[PDB]
Amino acid sequence: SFHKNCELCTTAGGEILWQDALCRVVHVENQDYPGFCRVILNRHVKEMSDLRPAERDHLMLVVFAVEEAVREVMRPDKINLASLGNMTPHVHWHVIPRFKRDRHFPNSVWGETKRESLPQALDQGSTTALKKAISVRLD
Amino acid sequence: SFHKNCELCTTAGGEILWQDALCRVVHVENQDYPGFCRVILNRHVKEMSDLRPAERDHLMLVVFAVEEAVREVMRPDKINLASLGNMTPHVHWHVIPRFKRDRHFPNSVWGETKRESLPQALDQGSTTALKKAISVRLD
Ligand SMILES: [Cl-]
Ligand SMILES: [Cl-]
Ligand SMILES: [Zn+2]
Ligand SMILES: [Zn+2]
Repeated sequence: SFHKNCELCTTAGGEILWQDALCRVVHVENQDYPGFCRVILNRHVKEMSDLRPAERDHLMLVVFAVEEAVREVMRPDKINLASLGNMTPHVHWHVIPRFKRDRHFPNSVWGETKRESLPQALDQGSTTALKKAISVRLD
Repeated sequence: SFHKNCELCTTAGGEILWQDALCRVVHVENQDYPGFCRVILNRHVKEMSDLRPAERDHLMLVVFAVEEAVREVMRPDKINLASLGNMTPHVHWHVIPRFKRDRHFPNSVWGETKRESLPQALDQGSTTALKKAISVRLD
């Protein structure tokens, strides 16, 4: 339910862009990846296959709506999606806009750094646009 | 449709465990990660959101079946799920069984190694057990 020592039970995880009963979407303020968002399950569950099929589905619909919003607002070269949870075993999806000359490309963002990069952190305008784009698709 | 220079248009990608029209499930032979499976879309498509919602849904069903089968056969500490495609932009999902004693834990498998880990490659019984577990769920 709620583990008092799990950061995703105890913290928002970033600026909340959208939420419902099942989950929340946040902009993670990552200096190397503006527009990096996470879909975080509200309750503490370890694996996607711990969820009932209907919950799995609802969660994945939010993830794909967030992919679409990030594509539209950020216009990235590639989208990466991942649910890892090795350090924090509480279901959460990274939705990451990648660019050919970003810090790590074509490595994953968890891999070796490839180049210097200096992407402009999101402005209120972009953050707003992300919120609108997610809302359009989910509300 | 078919990109002649794309590894996932021109190779099985591993030993095939299950397939239908839309996709195939393979066991990736990775000496550090027995039970690493991949769900590869059969045609060339760059992003998940480039798929029709009926196709996204079905692919994700296959992914979640493979997750459940890997958990049953491998009894991992954690599952990692990921669609990256930075090096090969053809939709495919990594379904990775992780263990506390694996090479990278709690890093992602793309990160720095933390320990020695020389695991036993899967026997015919385990690979066959994966095929059966996947098939029972999808057929
Ligand atoms: Cl993670
Ligand atoms: Cl990849
Ligand atoms: Zn938690
Ligand atoms: Zn291809």
